[PDB]
Amino acid sequence: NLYFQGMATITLERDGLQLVGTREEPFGEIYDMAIIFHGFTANRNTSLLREIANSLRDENIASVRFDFNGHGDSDGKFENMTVLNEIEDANAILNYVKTDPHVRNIYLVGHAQGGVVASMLAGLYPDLIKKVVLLAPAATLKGDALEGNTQGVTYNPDHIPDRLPFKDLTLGGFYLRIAQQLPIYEVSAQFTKPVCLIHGTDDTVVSPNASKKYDQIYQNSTLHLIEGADHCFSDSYQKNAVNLTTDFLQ
Amino acid sequence: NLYFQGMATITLERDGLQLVGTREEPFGEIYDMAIIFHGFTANRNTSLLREIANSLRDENIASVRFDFNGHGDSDGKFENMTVLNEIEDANAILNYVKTDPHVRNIYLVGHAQGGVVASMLAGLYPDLIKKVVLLAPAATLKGDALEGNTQGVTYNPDHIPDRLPFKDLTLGGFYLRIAQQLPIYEVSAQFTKPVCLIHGTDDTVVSPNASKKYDQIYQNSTLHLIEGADHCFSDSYQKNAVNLTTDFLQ
Ligand SMILES: CCOC(=O)/C=C/c1ccc(O)c(OC)c1
Ligand SMILES: CCOC(=O)/C=C/c1ccc(O)c(OC)c1
Ligand SMILES: [Cl-]
Ligand SMILES: [Cl-]
Ligand SMILES: [Cl-]
Ligand SMILES: [Cl-]
Ligand SMILES: [N+]
Ligand SMILES: [N+]
Ligand SMILES: [N+]
Ligand SMILES: [N+]
Ligand SMILES: [N+]
Ligand SMILES: [N+]
Ligand SMILES: [N+]
Ligand SMILES: [N+]
Ligand SMILES: [N+]
Ligand SMILES: [N+]
Ligand SMILES: [N+]
Ligand SMILES: [N+]
Ligand SMILES: [N+]
Ligand SMILES: [N+]
Ligand SMILES: [N+]
Ligand SMILES: [N+]
Repeated sequence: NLYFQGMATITLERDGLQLVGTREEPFGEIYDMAIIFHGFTANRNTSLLREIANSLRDENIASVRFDFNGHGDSDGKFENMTVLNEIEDANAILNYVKTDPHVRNIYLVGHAQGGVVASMLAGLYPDLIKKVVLLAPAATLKGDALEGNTQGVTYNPDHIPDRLPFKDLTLGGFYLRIAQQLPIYEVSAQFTKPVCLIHGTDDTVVSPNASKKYDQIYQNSTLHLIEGADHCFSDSYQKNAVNLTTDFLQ
Repeated sequence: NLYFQGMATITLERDGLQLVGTREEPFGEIYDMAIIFHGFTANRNTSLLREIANSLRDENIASVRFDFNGHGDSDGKFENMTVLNEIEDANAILNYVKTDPHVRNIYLVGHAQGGVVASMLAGLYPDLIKKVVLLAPAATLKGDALEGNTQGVTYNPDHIPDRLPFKDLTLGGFYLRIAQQLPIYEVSAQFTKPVCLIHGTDDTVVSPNASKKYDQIYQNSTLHLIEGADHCFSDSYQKNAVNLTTDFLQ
C-alpha cells in the first residue's frame, strides 16, 4: 500500500487447517492482485513462482502465494490432499483477497496442478475473476489416473489401493479416484474472460496437448508454446514464462 | 463382535474438523456394515435414521451414522458446509469403516442430501461399496442452484452472493456455486451394483423425479415410490421406508 511494501507472511484457515502464504505488497492505495498456485509436490516458493510474484510486484500488481494442504508449511497430510480440497483451499484464499479493500481486479495464476485448481476456481467464480494465467496446466492428471500411471507410479485404475507410495511421500487412493472423474474442462469453460496459456514444447510431465485442449474450450484464450521449454520453465525459459505472465496481467 | 454388542460414540477427524458419530455393533466375528448419511440441516439422530440403524442391528448388520460438518455435534459452521465437503466427510468415515477387520460388505444409506453424498461416494468407490439405498436423494439441489431458488429462497444464479440468509440459517455462497456444477449423475452412474431407490410421492422438497432419474442412470436399480409419503418418511411411512431399506440390505 502507501506505507508498507514488500513481503509478509499471512495465514488463513480452511476447515480447521491452517494455510500459510506469502503476500507481495506493492506501492499504491488500489491495485490488482494475483493468487498464485503451485503444482503437485511443490510449494509457494519454487523459483518460477517467486520470480512470478516479483515481476508482478515490479509492475505494481500485488500477489499472494500459499502452500496447499499437505504441502509446504501448511497443515494436513499429503495423503489426504486431492485436487478438490485444493480448490477448497483456493476458495478460502479467494475469500481473503475479495475482502481486501485495496484490491481492484483479481487474477488467477497456476502452474501444473495449480493450473487445474486455477481453471476450475475461475469456472466457479467467472463473475469475479478477471484474467487467468495457466502454465503447463495439468489436466492430463485425469487421463494419467484413468490409465493407471501417475508420474511413473502405477496401479490398476479399477482397483485403486488405499494409498500409493510416491517418492518419499504417501499418495491417497482418494486423490486418484477424484482425479479420474474431475470435471476439469466442464467447470473451467464457464469462464469466458481473458485466459493466457503457456506451455513448453519439451514438457515431458504434462503434454502440451493439455494447453491445446484448454485453447479449444475457452472462447477467449491466447496460447503460447515456448519452443524447447520444460515442465518447470527452467533455465533460459523461466524469464520467458515470467514476462508473458506479467505482460498479460497488465 | 462375538464379545461386545451395543452402541458407542465414535469421533473421527477430517481436515482438522471432528466428526461425531454413533456406531451400532451387532453379534458375530464377521458382519456387514451400513454407513447412514443424514440430510441438509438434519443430524445423525433423526427418528428415520435411528430406526434404520435399529432395524439393521436386528438383522446383525452393523451401522455408523455421523453428523456432517456444520451439523449436530460435528465441527464447523453450517455456512461453510457444502456437498463437496460432505463427500470428504463421507470418505473419512469410509476410511474408518473399510479398515475394520470384522467388516464384510459395506453399504451406503443416504437420505435427501445424504443421498447425494451416498450416490457420489458409491460412484467413486464402485469396487468397494456392495449396495446403495437412497431415500428421497436431493439430486434436485443442483437444478435448484441453477434456477436460483433453493427451498423458496431466491438469489441471482449468475451472481451468487457471499452468503444467503436462509430461514434462521445462513447458507454459504460457495455451497451454491459448487451445487450448480456438481456432477451428481455422471459420478453416481459409475456404480453398477444394486441400488434401492425410495421416494414418497408427496415429497414437496425433493421432487420424486429425482428418484425416477436415478432409476434411469443406474445399471441395476429398483424404484420404490411410496404412495403419499412425505420427504422425511414420517409416522406410518417410516416403517415402510425402513423395511425396504432393511430387506434390501439382507
Ligand atoms: C509441479 C508440477 O507437477 C504437477 O503439478 C503435476 C500435476 C500432475 C500431472 C500429472 C499427474 O498424473 C498428476 O497426478 C499426480 C498430477
Ligand atoms: C434434511 C432433509 O432434506 C435435504 O437434505 C434437502 C436438501 C436440499 C433439497 C433441495 C435444495 O434446493 C437444497 O439446497 C440446499 C437442499
Ligand atoms: Cl486416501
Ligand atoms: Cl456373537
Ligand atoms: Cl426426529
Ligand atoms: Cl416394506
Ligand atoms: N494505502
Ligand atoms: N502456491
Ligand atoms: N484395470
Ligand atoms: N476457467
Ligand atoms: N480459445
Ligand atoms: N470377534
Ligand atoms: N446431507
Ligand atoms: N438446523
Ligand atoms: N427427525
Ligand atoms: N432422516
Ligand atoms: N453458520
Ligand atoms: N452452507
Ligand atoms: N422446500
Ligand atoms: N455479490
Ligand atoms: N461460502
Ligand atoms: N460439472
